[PDB]
Amino acid sequence: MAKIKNQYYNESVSPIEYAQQGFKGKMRSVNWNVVNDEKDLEVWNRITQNFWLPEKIPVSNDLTSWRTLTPEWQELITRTFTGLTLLDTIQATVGDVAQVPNSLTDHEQVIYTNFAFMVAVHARSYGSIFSTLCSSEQIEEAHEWVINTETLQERAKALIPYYVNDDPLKSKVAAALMPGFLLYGGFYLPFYLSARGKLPNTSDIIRLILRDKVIHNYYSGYKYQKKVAKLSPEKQAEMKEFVFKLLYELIDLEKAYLKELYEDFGLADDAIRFSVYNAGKFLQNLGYDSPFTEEETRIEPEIFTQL
Amino acid sequence: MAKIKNQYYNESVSPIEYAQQGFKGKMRSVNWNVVNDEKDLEVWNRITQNFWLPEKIPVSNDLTSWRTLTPEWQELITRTFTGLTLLDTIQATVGDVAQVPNSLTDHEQVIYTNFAFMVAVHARSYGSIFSTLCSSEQIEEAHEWVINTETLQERAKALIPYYVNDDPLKSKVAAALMPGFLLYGGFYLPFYLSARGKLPNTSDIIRLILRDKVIHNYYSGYKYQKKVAKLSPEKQAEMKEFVFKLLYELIDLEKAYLKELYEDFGLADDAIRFSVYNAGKFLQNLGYDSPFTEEETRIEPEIFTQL
Repeated sequence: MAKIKNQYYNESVSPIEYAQQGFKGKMRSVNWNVVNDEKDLEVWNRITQNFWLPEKIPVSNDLTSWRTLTPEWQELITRTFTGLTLLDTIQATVGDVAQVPNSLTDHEQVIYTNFAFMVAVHARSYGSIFSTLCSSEQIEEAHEWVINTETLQERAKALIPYYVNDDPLKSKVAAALMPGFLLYGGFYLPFYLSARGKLPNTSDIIRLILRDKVIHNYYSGYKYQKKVAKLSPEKQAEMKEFVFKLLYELIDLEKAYLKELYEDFGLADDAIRFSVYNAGKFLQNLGYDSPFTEEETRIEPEIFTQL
Repeated sequence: MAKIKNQYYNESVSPIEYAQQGFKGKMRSVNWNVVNDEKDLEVWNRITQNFWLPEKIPVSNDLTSWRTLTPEWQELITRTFTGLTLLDTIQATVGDVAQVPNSLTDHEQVIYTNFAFMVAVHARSYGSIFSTLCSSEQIEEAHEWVINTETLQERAKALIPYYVNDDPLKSKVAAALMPGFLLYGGFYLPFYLSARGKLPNTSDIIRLILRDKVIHNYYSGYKYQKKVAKLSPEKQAEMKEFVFKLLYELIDLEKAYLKELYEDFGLADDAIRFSVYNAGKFLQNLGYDSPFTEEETRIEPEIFTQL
């Protein structure tokens, strides 16, 4: 009989929904005075207060440390970081922006535009490190190595087709696998170096990148769970099967890449365990149980501390 | 005979191009150490150093000023700003993100993710103003008015179909029309109030929004001109015809809306001239000549100063 508060919201659509429906409906503005899910406001406040730029970190203080490393190890660092910059590039320009039309709330739509911009800043910060420490030849040979190393490329090629959003839940899982899983095999190396007193200022940038990417992974898992809980029991079963199948395939690709990257340095076995440990955390973030054994996820305490 | 510097760039594609080509090619990371167009670096540096959040502005200092306004004028401000928040919402979630795959350079792809995030901040800042000054009833009735006012909706509905990117140059023009043209009929009102000593702290937020949106318009015009200059003379003619046809149609829609919004307050005639003045600047930003007369673009010096 009586009008409810904010009835206009039920008689309108967001602009992206207007487009998805084929251009029908009355469009509403975002309402930041009525937040439908308090978690959206909490995350908005945290990610915007955490804004940073790499020019504030004195990476040049690392030059003495960098010059004590052999050319082989300088090459390893440049290659590893350039491979991470590729993942950043995919997230910023494809994966995170593809989540905007997958949103449950108006406020979530713009939180993912923050995510995409901040992982662009992460890619910029790797550039800033190279500008300070590397020679032009080191930089160019790392970019050549990235495009020509098939084990590296295959990890990226496995995930990009899901961002076409044929299925919004599969897209969201494929997006979260970047900051929630593929990050960690590369971050093993700065954690290893930091524990041995090398490149302390570079490590500060690594920790700022980590602070952002952890929230990106958490928020995607939160929205995944809220949507999956509304599906039928058999659709929930199909989604759980897809997640495990995709993750197992990606672990195989990641193991092959980390072996190629690290084997000559003796770091491959430890980095793979570090990666699989974080695959277990990734599943828990989606509301699933981890199947991995204690032995295959063992981490050195000094790496756990750096984390 | 000899390899050129950065040959890898010519043998690879960005991730969005890999997707556009149907999943073929070797993917390259962004290279922030080799910037192909120096203008991209300049704009990246400016927009990131200009980061701001509305919580830093003491809008509560405007309460005394706000309480001297009649309820009719408080309603006008709330309606006008909520209509601007709708435009912000379209830019953040549809228009600016649609420019990422239209880019000429890798660096441009992530500059547009910054644009989308910052116009989300603009929408947030209008919310922040309402939280401080408005009653809950004022806020709700403005959202109801936005969805139910056809002259307001028609301006948005005219532009959204171009963001599907059937034509990247038409998409880019439709994107730039938001910060480059539709902004100004709404910004007439805070400029009018500020010139009369009302709401000085709100005006500071307006000027921060303006500082961002001006760069958004400029950068889109720069990339429009660089691409159009590579087309055949007859394709350049077709594009110029489209721009003028679309702008003239949008001016008609904007005039109808500003008359409905402002006529009872006596502000409509001045606001329309202010709008058409900026339509002339919009054409110049795309490399075209303005056809508008001095009489139809006349601005009060006090408004020109506020600008």
